[PDB]
Amino acid sequence: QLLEQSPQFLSIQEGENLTVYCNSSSVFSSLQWYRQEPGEGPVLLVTVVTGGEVKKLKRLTFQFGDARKDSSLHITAAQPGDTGLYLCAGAGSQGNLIFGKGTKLSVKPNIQNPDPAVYQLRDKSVCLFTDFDSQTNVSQSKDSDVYITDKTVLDMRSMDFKSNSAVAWSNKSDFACANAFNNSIIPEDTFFPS
Amino acid sequence: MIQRTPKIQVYSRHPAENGKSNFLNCYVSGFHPSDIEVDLLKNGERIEKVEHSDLSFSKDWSFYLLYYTEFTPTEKDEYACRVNHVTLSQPKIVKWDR
Amino acid sequence: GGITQSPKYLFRKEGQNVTLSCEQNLNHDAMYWYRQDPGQGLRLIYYSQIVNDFQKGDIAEGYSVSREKKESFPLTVTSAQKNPTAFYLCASSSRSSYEQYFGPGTRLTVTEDLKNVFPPEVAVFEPSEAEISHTQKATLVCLATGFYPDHVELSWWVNGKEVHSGVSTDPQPLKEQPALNDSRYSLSSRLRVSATFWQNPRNHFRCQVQFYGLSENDEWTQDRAKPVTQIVSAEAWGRA
Amino acid sequence: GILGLVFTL
Amino acid sequence: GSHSMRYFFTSVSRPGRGEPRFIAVGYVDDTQFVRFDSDAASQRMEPRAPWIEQEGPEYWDGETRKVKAHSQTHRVDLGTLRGYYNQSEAGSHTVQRMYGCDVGSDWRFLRGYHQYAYDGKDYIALKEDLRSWTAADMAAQTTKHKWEAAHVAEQLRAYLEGTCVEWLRRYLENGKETLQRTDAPKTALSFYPAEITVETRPAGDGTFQKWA
Repeated sequence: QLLEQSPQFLSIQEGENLTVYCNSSSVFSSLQWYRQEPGEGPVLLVTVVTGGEVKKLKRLTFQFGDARKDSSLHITAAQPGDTGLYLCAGAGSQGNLIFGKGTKLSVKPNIQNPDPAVYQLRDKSVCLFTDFDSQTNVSQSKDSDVYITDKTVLDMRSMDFKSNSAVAWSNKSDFACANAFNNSIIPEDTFFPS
Repeated sequence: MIQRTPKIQVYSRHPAENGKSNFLNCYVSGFHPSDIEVDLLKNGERIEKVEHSDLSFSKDWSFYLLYYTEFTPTEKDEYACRVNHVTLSQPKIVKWDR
Repeated sequence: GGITQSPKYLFRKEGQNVTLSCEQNLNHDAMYWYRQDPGQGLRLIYYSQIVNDFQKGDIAEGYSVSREKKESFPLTVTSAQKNPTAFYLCASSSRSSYEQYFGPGTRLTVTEDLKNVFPPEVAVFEPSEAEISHTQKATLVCLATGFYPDHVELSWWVNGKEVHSGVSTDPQPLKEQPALNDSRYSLSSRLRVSATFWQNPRNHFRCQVQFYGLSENDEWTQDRAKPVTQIVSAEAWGRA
Repeated sequence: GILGLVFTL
Repeated sequence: GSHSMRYFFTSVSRPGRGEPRFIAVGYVDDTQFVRFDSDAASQRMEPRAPWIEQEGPEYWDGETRKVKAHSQTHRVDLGTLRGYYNQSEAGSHTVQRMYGCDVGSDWRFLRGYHQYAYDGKDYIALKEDLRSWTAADMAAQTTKHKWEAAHVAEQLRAYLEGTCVEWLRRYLENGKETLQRTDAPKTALSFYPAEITVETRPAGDGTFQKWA
């Protein structure tokens, strides 16, 4: 028994409707869907038993195929709180669940006012690349002594404002902001203070 | 709690021919519970190398067993089967008849 | 009812035998042990469909299980397990093959030597003047560095209250020596507040990092402070 | 062969 | 012609602290082929037919692992059933289970079985539709509700209609000279299979006997 999950990765935008697949050549008597946040226990979303059956939980719609060899996971109006690994599992003949390798879903925020900028913060100093659009990717560092983080989404819910940012720093005293995000595809309207 | 008393059949593997080699069979079946005691008797006395089948059961959940021993029939010698179950207060002896 | 796995973080020097606890009061007949490597799926270790019976999963070498009671299913990580550092997950189901309910998980980190254990050094970085004037927003940057293992929980605290809005901790730490196998870690978090909030000197922003390290029982022979489970903090007050 | 699956009544 | 593969399990509790008995027997028609006994040193599923001896160690390893799981399941069942019926620990009790499949002349799935009996009385049974259950009494309604909610019939249908039939087909081909054999009553003596139209008795040579 084998479960193949497609796609392996999906990076969509907040608001978009998406579908993830889970297929086999063998019939499964029952199927399960899970969602897992890194370093946390997987949360069971549903159990499907009848072919053709459609179930709804929160913003999710599950569908068990007619022959019971496949299932889909539809998310309507995706929120950044749908981020995570989605796992399908099915009834194993030997007393266990058969697991698929998963779909890593990243729901990116809609940055309405993209204002890319590189700033310098004091304590030892750090370089902050913030306000860039959800399409810009932060590239990893070229030197061992230079550390660069990956993009993280920030939510100021009272002001209904969201932002992406990376943090870069080095041990070197001669290290500067203009030459900090060299590996990254920095946007043109990027602000730099003298 | 439904108990059932055993049906007993004492018979030979092939049609018995005096002096020839055969097998003396005692087929106990239709009984409940499982615990049963079967002895093959040669002139009242026990037979030493009595063997038996694996405990299985029929559709109605009643158990069956075949107890068999290799023997030379011959006239005059009387063969019988001693059977004990919980549905009997004294073991019953069923006689072999050609 | 529920499924529990204690503790959340486990720490051991290579060569030591370790028992991972799994308990459930859900009246579930079947229990399972999986391991997961970062950015990876679940891998079945061992499983039990019923009390007094167990059976090997797909990765059973160097592990051992017991099922004496319906409620517990202990996993032993033996010295024969080649790659023992993983996230370990336990689950139970009413009967085997049915829907499983997962425990919270245990992060086990196995070290070459205990002298590789270091607590984090926590530092708060005050907002950039140009950010304040350019956007009218103020981002505080926290930087936990040089910790081993990556058994940390960072939190932001404003005026003694834990904040989640305007916060963003990195999902994963970062190696300081990528070539070194037991390389120390670094982790950043950001807290973005309104420029008036940062400007207010009545405001106090603190960055707490709980570290899980050496236990009471462990032998420390080094000159530096025994790197035990502890909290390291860094703060900053509002400036005009 | 027998079932690879077991369940209590 | 029509063939069948059946599995028969008996489990008997012993007064007080005495561990219970467990007998597992397997048949293809009227020929037993495997056994597992609790009161045996081997503690292994054992062949009882020549044609099954040709199977590898992996087969015997699995069949032993799967029976020790069934045995532990029925041991728990004895303890559960005592409670369901509010019975004592001194009186001896019996749990019986049967499962299997019948195939037609085309060696294709005909019908499936999966039923239990407690103390010689029917307890619970999978119906011919293989979707629903027959609960004899109020004690067996606790079982039916557990098996319904946990979708057991669907998994059992899968094994009976498929796996079970595939094994029956493998045994029939392997046991060609034994199982596909048709005898030949003498006028009714030394005939095989047992079905004929005193109770039909085994001769002990593989064939059966009947009296008018």
